[PDB]
Amino acid sequence: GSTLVTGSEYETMLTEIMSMGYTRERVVAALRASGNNPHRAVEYLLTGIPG
Repeated sequence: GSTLVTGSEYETMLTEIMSMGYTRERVVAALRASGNNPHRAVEYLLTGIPG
């Protein structure tokens, strides 16, 4: 069933997005802003957070 992401899955998501050329600090902030939705996190990194 649908469960919350695990810590290890979060870390792989974080490092995967970092491989696009973003610092760890920025990706962590984007993932927080997106609620661990990688699609929104990447959108925020590409074109900016809401506002």
